[PDB]
Amino acid sequence: LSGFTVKPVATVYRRIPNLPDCDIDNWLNNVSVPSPLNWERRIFSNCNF
Amino acid sequence: FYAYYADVGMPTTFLFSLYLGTILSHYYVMPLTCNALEY
Ligand SMILES: *[C@@H]1O[C@H](CO)[C@@H](O[C@@H]2O[C@H](CO)[C@@H](O)[C@H](O)[C@H]2NC(C)=O)[C@H](O)[C@H]1NC(C)=O
Repeated sequence: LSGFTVKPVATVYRRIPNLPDCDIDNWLNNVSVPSPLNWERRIFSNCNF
Repeated sequence: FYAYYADVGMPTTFLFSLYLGTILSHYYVMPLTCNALEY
């Protein structure tokens, strides 16, 4: 007959607590608007969003 | 711009990264003035 798999009985979830936010909304909503000729790049890492 | 480094041993390890948005063209090793070296 066909096969079978052992059904899980729990769930493991691990994350890094007390981590600051990425505050991406403040970067997009800025008064200084760039130009397509001199566009910049900002890297978001080690934060929550 | 990626850059690896090693202090002990031949294999290297990641050190840092940097974004510039431009293409690097040339490089040069300046001489050392001393009285008392290979690269
Ligand atoms: C909008 O962009 C400007 C850049 O033009 C940001 O101003 C910089 O703010 C940081 C602090 O977060 C300073 O270290 C820089 O010196 C500032 N650059 C300047 C004054 O040219 C600004 O923070 C951004 N956000 C807002 C809400 O204006």
